[PDB]
Amino acid sequence: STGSATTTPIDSLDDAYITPVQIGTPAQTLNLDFDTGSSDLWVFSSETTASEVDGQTIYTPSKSTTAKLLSGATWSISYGDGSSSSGDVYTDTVSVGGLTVTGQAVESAKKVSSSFTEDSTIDGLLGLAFSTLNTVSPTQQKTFFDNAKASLDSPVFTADLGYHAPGTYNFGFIDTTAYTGSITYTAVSTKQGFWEWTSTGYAVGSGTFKSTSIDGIADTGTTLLYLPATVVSAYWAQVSGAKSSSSVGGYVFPCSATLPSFTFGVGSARIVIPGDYIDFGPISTGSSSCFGGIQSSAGIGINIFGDVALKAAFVVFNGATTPTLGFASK
Repeated sequence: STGSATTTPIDSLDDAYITPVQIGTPAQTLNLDFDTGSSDLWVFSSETTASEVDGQTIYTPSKSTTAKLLSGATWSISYGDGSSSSGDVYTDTVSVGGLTVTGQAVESAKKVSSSFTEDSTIDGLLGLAFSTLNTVSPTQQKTFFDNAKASLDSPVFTADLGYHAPGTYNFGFIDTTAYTGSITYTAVSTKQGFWEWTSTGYAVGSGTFKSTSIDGIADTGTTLLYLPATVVSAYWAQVSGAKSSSSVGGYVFPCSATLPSFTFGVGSARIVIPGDYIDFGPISTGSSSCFGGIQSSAGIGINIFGDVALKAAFVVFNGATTPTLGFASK
């Protein structure tokens, strides 16, 4: 089997991407944030504290003939950005782009933090990291991908995120029309539960490539590119007037700037992030200070190849017995 679904930016900045997901019988379609940095499929629901729902579409398990309470199971998750959610668990039928999993754990939110409430466009998350990170207790649950894997034509999924445009998540096949050149594969460590890999270096604009190992995670659920302070300083030094602002929470730059590109290495291959992908617009409405899309990972504890990086590539998440990651230009 295979599946193919379009993923759409939630706003004009590509702050996140939503993908329609069918849950239950008859189908209830929710728009979920596919997150290769976490491993829970959770949804706004009829159980979510009413004051914490503001415009989201909810899953109502009592209206699904295939929903079953997973008795005694609870979940609770906290994300890198400080947001959180928790609740109880159902199993139900879940379909993405025509690919169906029966008995998928659907984690129903009883509580969500303010950042989730305030984002009316995101109805929940669909985790695509390794199932070892799943938070369900006392019996850990599998991700949608882990459940689908054996049935797929090939044990892979791909992320093809657009810049200010829709893109695609495919399951079970590699669309050879969706990228240029070849796909370069690179080793993955699953030790921390992430799609963790080592970039071979970087360049800023038309500058020379610096060969240096940068360990980080491929994370579709993180908006920006978070890299070591040395790398980030070297980038922003090429933008007149750019500075790190403790009050804003990162590097800002004059909205009048033209940003240089940023290149990262994948083995001997190179992925080029155009400068415009690094512009996240005014820090507040009407400001001439703009927020940068490359930020320091210092104090996160890990480097994160988030959407800024991933949307410059066609990315293969290879879930073979020994997982690997592939990157192609597009």
